[PDB]
Amino acid sequence: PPPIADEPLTVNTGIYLIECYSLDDKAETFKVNAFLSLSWKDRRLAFDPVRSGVRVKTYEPEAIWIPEIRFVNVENARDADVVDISVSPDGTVQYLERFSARVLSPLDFRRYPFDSQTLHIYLIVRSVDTRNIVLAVDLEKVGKNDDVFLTGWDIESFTAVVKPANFALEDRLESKLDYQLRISRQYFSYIPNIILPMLFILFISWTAFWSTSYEANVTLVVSTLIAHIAFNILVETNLPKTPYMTYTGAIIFMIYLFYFVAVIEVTVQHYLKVESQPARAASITRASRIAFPVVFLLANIILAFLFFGF
Amino acid sequence: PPPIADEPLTVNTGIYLIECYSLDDKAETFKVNAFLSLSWKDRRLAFDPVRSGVRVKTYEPEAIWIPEIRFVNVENARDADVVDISVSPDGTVQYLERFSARVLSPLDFRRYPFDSQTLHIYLIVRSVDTRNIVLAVDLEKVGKNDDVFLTGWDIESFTAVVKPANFALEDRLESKLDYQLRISRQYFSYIPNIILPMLFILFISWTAFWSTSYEANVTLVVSTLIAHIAFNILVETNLPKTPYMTYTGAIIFMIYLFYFVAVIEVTVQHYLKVESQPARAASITRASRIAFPVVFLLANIILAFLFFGF
Amino acid sequence: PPPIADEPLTVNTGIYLIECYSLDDKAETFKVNAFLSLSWKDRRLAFDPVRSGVRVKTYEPEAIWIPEIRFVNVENARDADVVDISVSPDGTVQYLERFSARVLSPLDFRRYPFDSQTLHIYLIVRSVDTRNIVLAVDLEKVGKNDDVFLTGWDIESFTAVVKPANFALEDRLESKLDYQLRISRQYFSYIPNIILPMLFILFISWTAFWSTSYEANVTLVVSTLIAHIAFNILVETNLPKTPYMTYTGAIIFMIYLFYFVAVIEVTVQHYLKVESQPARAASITRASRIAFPVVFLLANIILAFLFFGF
Amino acid sequence: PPPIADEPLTVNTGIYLIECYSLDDKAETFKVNAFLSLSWKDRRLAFDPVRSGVRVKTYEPEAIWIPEIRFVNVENARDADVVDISVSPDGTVQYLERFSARVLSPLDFRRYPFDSQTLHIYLIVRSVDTRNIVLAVDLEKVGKNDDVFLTGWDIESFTAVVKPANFALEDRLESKLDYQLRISRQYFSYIPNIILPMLFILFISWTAFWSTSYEANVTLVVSTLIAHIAFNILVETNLPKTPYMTYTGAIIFMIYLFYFVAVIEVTVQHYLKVESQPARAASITRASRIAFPVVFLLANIILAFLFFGF
Amino acid sequence: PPPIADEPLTVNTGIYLIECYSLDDKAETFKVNAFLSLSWKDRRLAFDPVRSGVRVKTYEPEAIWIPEIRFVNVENARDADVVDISVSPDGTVQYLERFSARVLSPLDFRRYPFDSQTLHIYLIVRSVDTRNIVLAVDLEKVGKNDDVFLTGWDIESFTAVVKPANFALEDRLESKLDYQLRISRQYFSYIPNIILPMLFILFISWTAFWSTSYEANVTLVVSTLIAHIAFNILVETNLPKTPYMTYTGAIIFMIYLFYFVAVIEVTVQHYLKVESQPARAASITRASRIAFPVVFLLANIILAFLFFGF
Ligand SMILES: [Sb+3]
Repeated sequence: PPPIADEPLTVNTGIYLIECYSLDDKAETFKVNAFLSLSWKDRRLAFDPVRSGVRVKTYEPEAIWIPEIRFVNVENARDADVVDISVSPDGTVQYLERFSARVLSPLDFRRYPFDSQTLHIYLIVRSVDTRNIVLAVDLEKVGKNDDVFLTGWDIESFTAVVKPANFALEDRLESKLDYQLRISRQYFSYIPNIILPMLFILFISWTAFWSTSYEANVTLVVSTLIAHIAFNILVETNLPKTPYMTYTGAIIFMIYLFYFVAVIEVTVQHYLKVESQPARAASITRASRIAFPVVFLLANIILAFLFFGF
Repeated sequence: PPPIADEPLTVNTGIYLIECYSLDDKAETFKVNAFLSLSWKDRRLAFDPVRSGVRVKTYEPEAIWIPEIRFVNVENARDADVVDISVSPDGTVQYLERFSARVLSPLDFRRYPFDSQTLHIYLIVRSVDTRNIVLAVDLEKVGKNDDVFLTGWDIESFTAVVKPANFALEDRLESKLDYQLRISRQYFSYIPNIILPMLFILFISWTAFWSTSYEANVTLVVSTLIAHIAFNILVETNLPKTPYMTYTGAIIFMIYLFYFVAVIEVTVQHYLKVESQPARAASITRASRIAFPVVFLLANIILAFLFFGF
Repeated sequence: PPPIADEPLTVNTGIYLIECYSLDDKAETFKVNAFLSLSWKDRRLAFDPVRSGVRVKTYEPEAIWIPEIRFVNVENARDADVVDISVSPDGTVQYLERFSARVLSPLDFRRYPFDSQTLHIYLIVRSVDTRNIVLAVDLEKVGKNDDVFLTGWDIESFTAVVKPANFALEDRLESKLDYQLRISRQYFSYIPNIILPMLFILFISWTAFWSTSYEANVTLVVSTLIAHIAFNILVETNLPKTPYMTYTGAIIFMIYLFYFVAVIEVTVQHYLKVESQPARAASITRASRIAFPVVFLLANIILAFLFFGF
Repeated sequence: PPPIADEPLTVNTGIYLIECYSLDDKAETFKVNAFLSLSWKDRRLAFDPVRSGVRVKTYEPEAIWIPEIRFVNVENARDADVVDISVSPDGTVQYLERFSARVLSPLDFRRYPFDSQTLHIYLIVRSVDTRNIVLAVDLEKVGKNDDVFLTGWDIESFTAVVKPANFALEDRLESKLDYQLRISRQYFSYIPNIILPMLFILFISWTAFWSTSYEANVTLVVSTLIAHIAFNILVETNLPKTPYMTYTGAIIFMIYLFYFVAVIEVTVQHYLKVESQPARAASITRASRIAFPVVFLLANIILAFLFFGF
Repeated sequence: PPPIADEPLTVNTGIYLIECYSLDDKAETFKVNAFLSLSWKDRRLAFDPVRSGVRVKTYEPEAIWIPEIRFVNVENARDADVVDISVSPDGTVQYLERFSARVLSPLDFRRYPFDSQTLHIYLIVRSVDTRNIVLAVDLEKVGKNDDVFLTGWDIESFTAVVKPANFALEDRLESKLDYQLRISRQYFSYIPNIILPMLFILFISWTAFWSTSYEANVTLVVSTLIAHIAFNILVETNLPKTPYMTYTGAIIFMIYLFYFVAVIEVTVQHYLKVESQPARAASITRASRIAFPVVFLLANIILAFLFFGF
């Protein structure tokens, strides 16, 4: 039983993030618990302040006509309990609920460990025989406590796109709003545990330049390459199957190379030292002690810049 | 209280994918949230446009007779909320819901990392004392936003099989429809992280051809073989127990061999170099430096072609 | 309000497997979705065909008296929706529901990778002041689509034990039926990934017979034993704590030995080659090159036969 | 509307285990499905046998006053369906339900792989204005089929503590009962898979006593120590964070030591064999070939006895 | 229908922990099952003791007006069943429920294995046209059995913040309370399994100071470094992505270094022993046998103190 308007009835929206959590990078989802504030002139139940009762009359959802506000990008039926329904005299209804639903916002891992994200909550609403436009009321949209959590992410700002997008979806215009959660990752735990340790092995790898023992130069370059995989695997796991290239997926791959050519070298510092030509061998090995680290620091300044600087 | 027809009452269906996600390869399932659009002539509640009310009359599900449309291949009771029920004058009912259920579609890992899939949604409907045929209305079946997600898969097309299949299931014909979601995997993250790294170790493995040290030739071929298993395990994990052979399950197995005979060789470059016959040894070892890589690139072109080319 | 019989009211049962899946070996459970067909003479609501209405009258569950059919071996309250209730003239009721419940059938891993299983569904029913016998109607018991899934198992036959077992449970006879799902495992993925690779290492292990280097004979027999554990671990994991012996638990254990005595040998090919008695050492080592593989192929023919052949 | 007694109304309880399963060692819980039998004199609905109806009158739960019997140690609301309610003439009510709830009983891993447990089910009941004492009726308490499962545990006996404990909990005495499930673990799968394999490596470890190669003595003692961890990890995983010491946690830790001092020795059989004093070295190494295995079998008889013998 | 007060109606709260469990460090949540006790003067249903019925009148929730007490930091709708509602004469209502909900309290891993935590439960309550203040009644707040579990944590005290915090949230003051659960971890299983074993390898690592074999000095320092990662990985897994530094994340990282410079040394005890200057080499190697262990015990006393002592 919808409110007999004379034009498209506006519905005023607003989300108050109460909790944020379980941002699942693999899954590309996160869970939010928050307030949903709605309002509208249903002149149909205006009510003679003085003439009866009091300032504002409290209804149960069965009584009033209420607008169906479905969240767009959610796994399941949004799981909300109702808090208060308070109809003003002029027929103005005041609705508040407290949902908890896991949202399906996408993320851009193009800078992986050093990436900033922009999450989305949605809210369409289909029309019947009056048109429905939704729109935000910014006093119930300052939704974000001073407690918003979201483990391992710094949260930058909860804001929203004022102008809705109105579709025509199956011979009935709907109206969709865009609630925006900006977050930067707390890269860091990534250095002491991945970036650094992954670098350290790479160096030890090429300790085997100042060495002439093939036995201990493979027991060297090779023993480390193994352990690199154990990082490539560690990382490739807590991350999804991107169709593009990660930053750390780059430097983690660019690494693979400086092990191959490391191995190349020790390998040939030998079919060139057993070929009685240690003239050369100890010339090459002497060289790699510079070639490698430089082209690395060079290729990192090349790579690094290729991702952030552009 | 079903609609007194004069023949098999047609029910018009239609799914609008709103969300796609959590495609579980191990499980052979995926979760979808989407619109379900139904319609039918229940001439029984036709209604004198002019004579009363308005263009179309809105009912609650309790009032009207509504067709039971169960999804066939679903783990649990499909989890749907109703959106709108709008009966036209001629007795034509307009139904719309927004379900979220995890579907059990099978997948063919015969090309694993480079595989395209065709997912299914179903919708039977049992007859009572009128027969029920279901069928698709293609304006509520363009179901797929420009946001359909499905992480790590490119989505090719959401379409459907117009002609239903009508069974006789327990002395009551049912009618089943076939909704088709075509997807190709975003192979790629598979290279920098599996294909390539898995190749690199194989090479270093057989660096130990240009070597005469047994100590460092096993510390070589063997140290890498280990690391191969650590890939075979990595891969065998995020994949199910196929009764057939995978592509990467092939090349990952074909790999096992070039390590065995690598080991064979270094092993015999020794009971043949200690047997004072380095004549031969340094003949064999010299050979494997070609035999191996070739028979590999050969067996890959043989294998690769055996899977894609046929 | 139960049907006033003159003797034990028979209830006619019948299950139509619609879906099978998530057979959990560790858990010893599996999930099934399927039809449950019941029937009984409640002469109490017979109904004058001609005199009123039609052929058969449709009731809702609240109206009729319906027999409580609880599934015996289930984790939780069986999760079923009702499909149709159709009372015949003579007072014969026709009931059909579509449950989805996870069953707790035990399995016998005595042949692990090569094992056939017999799963169970149950259905007791307690008596009140008439006795209740249950029994199967085999036209609603041909329950098994041509789609029954059950990943990684071949399904042999869904059948049922006609003669129920009638208990006396707490001063009230109940009646239990036995629905049987026979399945064989798709052993196979077990070879290319476990059986074979697990064998291959065992062989390389004892390459160190044709070797005199202790350094590379331990770097040999030992480096493989490690990798065996990595299989014993892989397998012991996707399997439960049996109080008896598995097949593969056998050959996986029998394996442990041929590494110990392998190690024994290389170990003594040395305190016997450094003791200037290479007379003996190169006699023993020469021997093991036969002793081992034979006693293995022998102990496998012994073991294998001890499990399947008996 | 509770029964107007003249003293504390006794309620007669009784549990019939139908199923047992998913005993979760990490979680310290297990799931049970079983019958719950209750009874009491509600003289208030006594009923003139001859004067009307029959022997016993069947009620629905809404009609009668029924005692709230909550299970004490359960994760969630016990999940039960009702089976039969049968009021005797003298006002004696006969109640039966069939719940399935996961119980939170603690376990004592002090003898881990060889441990016997005693599980608990509870049943309090709060008083109102008559006091409620609960108590067991041992004919509905022989609850345990000849099918009770509980994978990987032998089940010894389902019994119960006749005398309830009556509390005063918040100005209202409650009454709690103690249902006891005694189980012994099927240790065994623990030997062929853990105990034994974990021993075998320890031996090979100290094959490196009959060796003089440091290269192959570390490639020895060390290669095995790794593999021990892989057991310590395997075990530490399918087990909780005990504040006390396990048996196998002991012997698994006592093991760590015989590797350290093994390493200590090989290590010093060298800074003592390169120090031209092979006099000593080959005296120590000669010794450890007895010292170790003995002090182990000794420290095991010491340890083993310290756990079971006391 | 809320109670016509003359000022802000106080609601008296109180939680009785019945169960605690599944504290998820990664997730930063834990599950609790407990009593929730509420009360308030609804003078509106005062009731003439003598004049009718008895001492106190029992209602069902539909009858009375009951305050909506939502838990603040919870994943989902708190899952509670009602136990008793008992209105006193003066209009004083007595409410009791038994909820089971998983709470989202944060944790501070800054001392990881040796850390004490303070968990939170919340309970807001929104006002309508009377204001609502909540507040604790400490006789239903002694909530904690002598059975509170919480595996692997010692539980210190369940207490609560008497003075609520009253917000203005969306033109309606709410009132929030703070229930505090203090727990210390049972560090320990962390030693025999992590701390110790992680140390032991580090030592063996630098056995390779009393060695001159490069072959067995890399087969030494390197073989252990690998095994360290296998701890860094073990630990990094059962812990979340902190934006700060852990204790064990420190010492686990500080460890990485003493392997690098260990490797540095053995590496240079060689390009300095092959450079015919064993003068120096056996001077350095001689040194590291003190430098290392000291700077470690020093850097641990430095580190350890940097975390606990400050
Ligand atoms: Sb190794």
